[PDB]
Amino acid sequence: PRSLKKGPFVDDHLLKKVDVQNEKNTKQVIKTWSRRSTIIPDFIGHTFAVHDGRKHVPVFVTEAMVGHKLGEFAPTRTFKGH
Amino acid sequence: PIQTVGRRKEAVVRVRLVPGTGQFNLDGRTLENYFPNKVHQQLIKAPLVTVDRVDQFDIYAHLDGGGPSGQAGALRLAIARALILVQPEDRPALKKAGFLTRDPRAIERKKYGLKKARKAPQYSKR
Amino acid sequence: GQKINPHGFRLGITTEWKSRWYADKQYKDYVKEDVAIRKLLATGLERAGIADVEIERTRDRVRVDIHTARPGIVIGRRGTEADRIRADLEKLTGKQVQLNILEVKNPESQAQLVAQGVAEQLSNRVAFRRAMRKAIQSAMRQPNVKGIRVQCSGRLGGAEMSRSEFYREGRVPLHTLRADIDYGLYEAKTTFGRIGVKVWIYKGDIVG
Amino acid sequence: PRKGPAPKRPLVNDPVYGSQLVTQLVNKVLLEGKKSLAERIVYGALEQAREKTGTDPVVTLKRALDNVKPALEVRSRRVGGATYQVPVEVRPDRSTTLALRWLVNFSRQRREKTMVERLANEILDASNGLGASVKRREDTHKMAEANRAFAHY
Amino acid sequence: MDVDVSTDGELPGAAEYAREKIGRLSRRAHRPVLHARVRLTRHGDPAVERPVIAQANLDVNGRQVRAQVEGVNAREAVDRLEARLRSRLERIAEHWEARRGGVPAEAGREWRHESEPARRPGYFPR
Amino acid sequence: AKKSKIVKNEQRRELVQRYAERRAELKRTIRDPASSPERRAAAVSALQRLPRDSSPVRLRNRDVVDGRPRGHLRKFGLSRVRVREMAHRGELPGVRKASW
Amino acid sequence: QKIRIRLKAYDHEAIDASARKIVETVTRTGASVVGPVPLPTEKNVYCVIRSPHKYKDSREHFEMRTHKRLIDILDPTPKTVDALMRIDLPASVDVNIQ
RNA sequence: CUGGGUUUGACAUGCACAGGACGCCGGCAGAGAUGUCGGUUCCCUUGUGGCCUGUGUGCAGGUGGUGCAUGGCUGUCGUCAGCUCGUGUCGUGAGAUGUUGGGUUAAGUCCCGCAACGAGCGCAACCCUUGUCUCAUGUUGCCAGCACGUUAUGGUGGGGACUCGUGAGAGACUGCCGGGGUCAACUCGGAGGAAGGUGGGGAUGACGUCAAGUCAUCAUGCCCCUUAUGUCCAGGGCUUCACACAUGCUACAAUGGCCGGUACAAAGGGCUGCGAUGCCGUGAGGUGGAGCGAAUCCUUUCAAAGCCGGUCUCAGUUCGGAUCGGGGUCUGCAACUCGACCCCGUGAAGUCGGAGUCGCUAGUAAUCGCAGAUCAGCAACGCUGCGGUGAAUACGUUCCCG
Repeated sequence: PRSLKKGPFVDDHLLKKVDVQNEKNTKQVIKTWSRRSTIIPDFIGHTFAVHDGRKHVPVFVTEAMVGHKLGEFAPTRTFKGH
Repeated sequence: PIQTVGRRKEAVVRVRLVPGTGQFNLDGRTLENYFPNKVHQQLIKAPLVTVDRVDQFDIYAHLDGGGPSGQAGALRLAIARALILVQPEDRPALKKAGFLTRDPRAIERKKYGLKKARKAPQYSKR
Repeated sequence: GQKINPHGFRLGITTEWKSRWYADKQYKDYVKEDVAIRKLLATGLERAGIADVEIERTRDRVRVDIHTARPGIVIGRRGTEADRIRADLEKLTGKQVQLNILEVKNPESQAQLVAQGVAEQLSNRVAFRRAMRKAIQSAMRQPNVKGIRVQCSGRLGGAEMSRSEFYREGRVPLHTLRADIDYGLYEAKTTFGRIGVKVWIYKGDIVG
Repeated sequence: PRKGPAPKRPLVNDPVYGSQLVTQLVNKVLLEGKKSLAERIVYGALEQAREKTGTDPVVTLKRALDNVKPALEVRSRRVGGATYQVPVEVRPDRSTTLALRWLVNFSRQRREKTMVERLANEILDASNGLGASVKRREDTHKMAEANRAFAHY
Repeated sequence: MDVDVSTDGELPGAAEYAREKIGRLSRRAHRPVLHARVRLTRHGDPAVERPVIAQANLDVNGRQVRAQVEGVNAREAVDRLEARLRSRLERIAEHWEARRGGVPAEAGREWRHESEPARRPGYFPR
Repeated sequence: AKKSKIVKNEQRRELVQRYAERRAELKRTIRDPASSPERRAAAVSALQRLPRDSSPVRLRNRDVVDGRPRGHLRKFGLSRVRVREMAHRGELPGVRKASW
Repeated sequence: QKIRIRLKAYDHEAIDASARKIVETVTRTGASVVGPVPLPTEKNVYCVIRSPHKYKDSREHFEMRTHKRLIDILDPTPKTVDALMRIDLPASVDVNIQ
């Protein structure tokens, strides 16, 4: 994982997006493209449309998944079996 | 004084022989602190045994390169050369024993395409 | 892959390096500017037979010596060719770049010139047997040449099948290290493709 | 070996026992080039045998060798496009080699919790003629005798 | 018998046909087959009169049997490969029925390489 | 290889010398000492705003003429294919075939 | 005060020629020398694959060998110095003056 | 691959019209490409040159196709000893002879014969390294004899003595002796020598074969795309897994595991790199920077197997380490897909492996560690080298392969 001195990494785009999103206490779906951004306690209620490679899958954040990345919740490869 | 050298597969031995007792001085350590292996000691003292001049030469030696076995072999060649320098007329006895011959056996160079000098990669026909 | 390049086989024994300088930090850029110089001289001059190009460097000044069979063609009577090459060698960031144009004593005894002539004849209309025979006879007519082998391969005569042909005269001991074999390779531009011509010339041996 | 026999390696006499055969034994028990460990194992086994019997270890070791040394051994021979088990006389050097190899292996499959004790026990039982190497010599002699019909070629 | 087919490019149905045709050769082999591989390739150049190339490899109890054929389509290549493999397996048999005519016979009539040499007395017959 | 990619490698190098020389190095000096106040400084965030091409981590040692991206040698800046051909022609001073 | 004269060249005969010519000129100017003390040869080895494609098992080895000679003088009279900076040498050999 | 842009284009050079800016430096929007806004603005010299703008126009650009159109490079039979030519002779001719026969050799190597006489490419030699010695040679390398040393040692003044480093040279040539030999090649043994019979190992690969491999190092004929198969960007993929094959590493243990002490290498690398002493962590590591372009400093003064001592006592174990949970370090804009390493915990299969099959003849196999290239980091157990310890066996060509 990322070293502690650098702190968590979040892209500026969705950062400013969630800051303007929570300033008026209304949480609409946010369409995003940085799967590498960590979950911050400022996302607890916001619903992210994180990219997959083809489309965007809704991700509704909770307290449990804080500290992970938006990428773990958009599974890329699809496998159904042989 | 007299000084000769012995070389055995990357081990170099400088020997300084004086006519004292059978004290073995190898870089300030004795024959027991050094070379703690009886076979190595016998290999060391074989020229003295065949020349029967055991315990009448104080030996000072400089050791560098190689491992214990190579150092022992180079040291034995060194005492053989020193003895041939001290008393020439014993050359038959040492030479027929082979102690006057430098051993030209070195690590074979590793070759490309082979894992080792001669070991070849496993080949599957199927 | 049958035969190694004869020049590289005897690089430290008989033949000599074509570039002479020393660099420790600036080896890479020295090589870059050297290959730029060589390619620029290659494209710029093609009428006169360019046999060899030497490069010498010492700090700011750069000394380039080249051998041609027709020095007058590459040199300007008022220096026009000299002016052009000097200016476009300054453009190569060589700082002070200085040239010695030279001329080879025996054009037919030099492998590169022989290959260039054979390929030039091959390009327009000439049958390859004529070219090889003429080159071989002209080379053996020279006094110091002890043996020449000429070989070019490709779609010879515009045929659909690639072929390899070669003739030899005298002695060509490629395996002998002290023997000096002058090696020349140059590619013939034909309407049906590319024909590559190799020439080996053996002139005695040098014992150092 | 297509162009003739190859020369043999003249290995040296042992320093602390002065016999050729103990050196042959240490080279037989040698693994991965760890010669020091091999000599330690062999010397420990010889000293254990000396302690148990009370006499020289070399003499009892030689007795074990003669007890396990084979004389008739069987090799497959193809004569006239057919293969059979033909009993063949064994040269002294090969008999010694086979005896030592049998001793070392059958000691390696003993159950005395340590290689030194296994080897000492195997040499002692071969000296008294009860070891598994002695048995193996019995079976190889039995097989050589049972195929005596093919000894003519 | 199980066969794995490693085709390339475009050869629809070639894998199944090759599998079914080759798997029928197990009974012809007189020893168990440990592995069996088939490869189908096509020549890119339209100038080739027989573009499709089929290769096979069978491990007949350690004995390697292989063949290679050319055809104008997958079916013809597979069939010719089957024919060649059958011929090779016939020539490999090595069981007794396949080597009964080569074993030396009679006592003095006929000679072969492995024929039993005649026994000769020490003295000339006279 | 491809002319566009040969060129783009050079463009990265001129970008690197322009930016990584001081801009993308002072921020690293800020982040090194835990004593230095990095968190409010946003030296991480400021250095994110810089172009990716500033970072030398995006560079690629290609053959100086050929453009070959693999089998490169740092001593000569040349591909393994080109080094073999020019050494054989006696173009690199003090280079020859080996034996030992 | 003495200064170190350091030679590094890829060619043995060239650096030996320069060393002897340099001791000749400094002895002409009347200076005490130590002689061309030999130094260990530096060997840089590279291994390359012959073929452009595949065929990894076939490799070709190259080296570059650098020879070093050490020249040390004494009594640095200005005439020897002025001679030292007025020497022409083959481009292959470099000189380090310290 | 999905999506977002772009077209004389991401990049060249030439014909034109208009210029004084191109170009940067910051703001905003955007995932970015990019777009927009704010600030700075060419030197020639009167004809225009350098820059770009657009408008264009030739054109660029293709890791697009065909290695059965090719060059170049390479593998392979095979480092096997063979492949040919000139003249002559025989035959209607394809062709033969020479190149076959006897002997001999690693060898078409050589000798004797011979309708053949010679020659060329091959063999061998010339090149490198290694094993012995002589002369030269003393720093950053040695230190035997001398002095200063303080524990820290060639550390220091000094010295060529011995190594060592690198230059030159000598030395193996059946040179000599004895015996077989056609008195010929050649062969067996002995002396001398460091080395004896191409000393050991390299580099070197004949004519050709297999339309062998490579239009993806590069070049290239022909065909095809050209508002795209060119070109820019973000994300993803090349890491997907019911299986099959192949090359390796680690094991299944006592010839061993763990703990403590302790001895010996070679080779190589290092400038925006190696990085020491010290301090802080348990440990990856962090801070810090001595000295080094390096026979000097750093890679520790360099190793591990080894030796000594203690413990474990034959068990799925103090074996084995996979898998998994938690916690961290470093590189990098960024370790989710998808890095390495560290700590604690977890503790799978595995009891020496069927048919079958592989490598190796001596410093070899086996085993142990070290280094380098690529490289910000690493999937490295891979590859290329280096040294340490170091065996067994070869009766002999009937069988298998070439």
